[PDB]
Amino acid sequence: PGQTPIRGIFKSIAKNMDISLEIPTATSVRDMPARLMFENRAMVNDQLKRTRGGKISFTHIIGYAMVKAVMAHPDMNNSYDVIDGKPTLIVPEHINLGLAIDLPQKDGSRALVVAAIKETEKMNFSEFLAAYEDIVARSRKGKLTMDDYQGVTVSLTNPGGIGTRHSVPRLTKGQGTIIGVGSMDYPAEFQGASEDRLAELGVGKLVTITSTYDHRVIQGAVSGEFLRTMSRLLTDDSFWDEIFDAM
Amino acid sequence: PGQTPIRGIFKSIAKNMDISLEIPTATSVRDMPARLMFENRAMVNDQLKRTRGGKISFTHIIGYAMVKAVMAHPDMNNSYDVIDGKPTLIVPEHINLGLAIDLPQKDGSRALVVAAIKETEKMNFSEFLAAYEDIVARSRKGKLTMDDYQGVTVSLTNPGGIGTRHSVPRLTKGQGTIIGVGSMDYPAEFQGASEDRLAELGVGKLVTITSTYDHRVIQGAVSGEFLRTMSRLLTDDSFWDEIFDAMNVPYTPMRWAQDVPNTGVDKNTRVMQLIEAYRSRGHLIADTNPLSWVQPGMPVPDHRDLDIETHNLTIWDLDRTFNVGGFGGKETMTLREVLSRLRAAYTLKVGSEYTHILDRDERTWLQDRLEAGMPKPTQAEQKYILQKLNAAEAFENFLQTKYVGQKRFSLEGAEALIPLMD
Ligand SMILES: CC(C)(COP(=O)(O)OP(=O)(O)OC[C@H]1O[C@@H](n2cnc3c(N)ncnc32)[C@H](O)[C@@H]1OP(=O)(O)O)[C@@H](O)C(=O)NCCC(=O)NCCS
Ligand SMILES: CC(C)(COP(=O)(O)OP(=O)(O)OC[C@H]1O[C@@H](n2cnc3c(N)ncnc32)[C@H](O)[C@@H]1OP(=O)(O)O)[C@@H](O)C(=O)NCCC(=O)NCCS
Repeated sequence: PGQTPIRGIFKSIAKNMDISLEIPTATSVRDMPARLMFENRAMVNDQLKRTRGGKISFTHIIGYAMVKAVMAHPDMNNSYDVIDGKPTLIVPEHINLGLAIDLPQKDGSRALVVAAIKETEKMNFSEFLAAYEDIVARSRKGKLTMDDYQGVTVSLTNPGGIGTRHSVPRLTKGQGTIIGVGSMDYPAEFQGASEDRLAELGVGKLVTITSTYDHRVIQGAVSGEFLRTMSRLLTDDSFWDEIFDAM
Repeated sequence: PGQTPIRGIFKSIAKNMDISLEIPTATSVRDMPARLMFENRAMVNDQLKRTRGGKISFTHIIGYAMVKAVMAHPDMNNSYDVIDGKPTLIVPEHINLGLAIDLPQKDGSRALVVAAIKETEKMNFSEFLAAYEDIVARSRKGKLTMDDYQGVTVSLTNPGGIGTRHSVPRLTKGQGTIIGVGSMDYPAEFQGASEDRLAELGVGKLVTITSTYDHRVIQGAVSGEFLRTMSRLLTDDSFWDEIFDAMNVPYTPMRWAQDVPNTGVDKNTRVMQLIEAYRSRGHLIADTNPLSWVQPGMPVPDHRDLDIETHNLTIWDLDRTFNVGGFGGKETMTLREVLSRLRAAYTLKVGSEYTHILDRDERTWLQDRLEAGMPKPTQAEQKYILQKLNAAEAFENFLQTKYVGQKRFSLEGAEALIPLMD
C-alpha cells in the first residue's frame, strides 16, 4: 500500500502511451470461419512429426496471410509525421512486421515488447517461419539487440491465447495499423452442447480479427477491404498449395 | 431551439468528461454462458419467498464475483498520478466498489451518479447484499452524503437492462478500470425460433462482459486473465456453495455439465427412477429439525440418489417433456415440474416412510394422500390452534414463577404436543 515511482522499462511504456494520445484512431471488426485452419494445420504437423521437425502455430499462418494482404493493399503500411512544420505522408521501403511477445523477467514481473521481422515482402513460407522462430528463440534467452526494436511498420498481437473474444488496442507513434487475433472457439451459446449434436447440425468455429488504424492517412474502406482479402486467403485453394509445397 | 448554458450537476459531468481525455484507454471483450445463473438464481428466490424475504439480482452475483477476481489479480485496483512532477503508481488500502445508478430528479431529467460500497474485501455474500441495498435505498429517498461519492477504486455498470449487447465506456480520473455487463438473452439469429426446437438442440443464453483500463498502469494480459477468472467462478461448484450457505437454502446447487445423448437406457426410464428415489429416500433431506444442528459422532447416510447427476440427467433436460405414467394425474410433464412436485411432497416439514409396506392398496392410499398435500385451514381453526399453544406455554411460566425450586419436568421446547393430541 502507498505510492511508488515508476522506474525502468515501465517508465518507457508509460511515456509512449502518453505520446500516443495524439493519434486519432478507428477500428474495424470481422468474423471468419476457422474449420479449414484446424484441418490443414493438423496435416502439416503430422508430416513434421514423422520427419522429426518442429510445429507450426495459428499465428504463423495468420502472419503470412497478413503480409500477402498488405502487399495487395499498400496504403496500410503508411504513417504520418510533421516535418518542417508541414503535414507529411511517409511511404517506407519495406514491410517490417512487429510481434508482441509477453516475456516474464528475472524479478517476476511480466512485460510486453515488440520485436521486428525485417524485409518480409521477399520471403516464402519457409523463410518466414525461420525468421519468426529466430526472434522468439533469442527473446527467451535474453539476447535481443537494439536494432531489433527499430523500424516497425505494422504490428500483430494475439489476445486470444487467454480466451478473449476481441480487443480494442492502442496504436503507437510511427505506425499506421495494428492487427489483433481473438479466440478460436465455438460461440458461447453452444458451449454446453454435445459433440454428436454439433456434428449433425454442421456448426463450425469462429475467429474474430480487428484492425486499428490512424485516420489521418488511412480510410475506412481501405481497412475493410484489407480484412476482406485476409478472409479470402484463409479459405483459398492456391494459398494452401503454397504452404504445403514449402513444407 | 437555441443556445442555453449548462448549469448544476450537468456542468460537473461535462467538466469531468473533459478532464478524462488525458487517460489512454484500451478495452477487452469476453462472452460467457448464462444458463447456470438463471437456474441458481431461481432456487435462491424461491427460498426467500417462503421466508418472506427479498429478491436477489444478476448484478449482485456478478458484483460478488468481480470482487473475488480483483483479489486474485490485485493490479486491477491500481491508478496513476503525477506527484512532485514525477510519475507514480498508487496502490490503495481497500477495494471500494462504485455502482452506476440512474436516478431521475424532480425536474424530469435523468442523471447518473456513482456511489461507493467501502471495504469490500472483508465481506461475505450476506454482508455484501446488505451494503448494496443500503446504497440503493438511500439514493431513491435522496439521502446520500458527500462521503459516499469519494474513494472509488473500481466501478460497475449495467447497460444490458435496456438490451444493449455491449458498450465501450469512458474512464474517469482516479481509477484503473470499469466493468460493463451486457444483455443476457439468446443471440439475434435465434430470436424467431420455437422453444421446442431450442430445447432439442441445446442452445443456451449469453452474457458479454467488458473491461476498460488505463494502459499506463495495467497491461492487456492482466485484463484478459481477470475476465478469465470471472468466467470460471460463475460456473464453479465452490462459488455457488458459498452463496447457498449464506442465504440458508437446503438443496444442492445445480451443477454445470455437458448435454448427454439419448442412447443406452432411455431418458424416460431415468425420470421414473428419480420419482422412485424421492418416494423412497426423500426423508433424508427434509426440513424436520427446528435447530440447525448436526450431532458430531453420528454417521451421515448416503443420499446421492436424490441428485439428477446420478441418474444421468443435466440442466439441459429441465424444459424437455417426458412420459410419467399418471404421476400428478398427468401422462406427460417436464423435468422442472416433476422436481417441483417431488420436493413439495417429500422434502418440506413432513418426512414419510411407507414404501416398505407389502400390500399395494395400503401403499396407494398413503401415496395419494401425501401427494395431494395439506389442505388450507379456516380462520376459526387457526385461532383454535393459537389458544392451545398459549395455554401450554402460559401454564409452564406460571408454575416457574410461583414455585421456583420445585421439580416439574417442563414441556418447554415441545409445546406442539398439545395440539397434536387434541
Ligand atoms: C512453440 C511455438 C512454435 C508455438 O506453439 P503453439 O503451441 O502453437 O503456441 P502456444 O504455446 O502459444 O499456444 C498453446 C496452445 O494455445 C493454442 N492457441 C494459441 N493461440 C490461440 C488462439 N488465438 N485461439 C485458440 N487457441 C489458441 C494453440 O493452438 C495451442 O493449442 P494446442 O494444444 O492445440 O497446440 C512458438 O512460436 C511459441 O511458443 N510462441 C509463443 C510466443 C509467440 O508466438 N508470441 C507472438 C505472438 S504474436
Ligand atoms: C429490486 C432490486 C433488488 C433489483 O431487482 P431486479 O428486478 O433484479 O432488477 P431490475 O429491476 O433492475 O431489473 C428488472 C428486470 O430486468 C432484468 N435484467 C436486469 N439486468 C439485466 C441484464 N443485464 N440482462 C438481462 N436481464 C436483465 C431482471 O432480471 C429483471 O427481470 P425479472 O422480471 O426476471 O426479475 C434492486 O437492487 C434494484 O431495483 N436495483 C436497481 C438499481 C441498480 O441496481 N442499479 C445499479 C446497477 S450497477
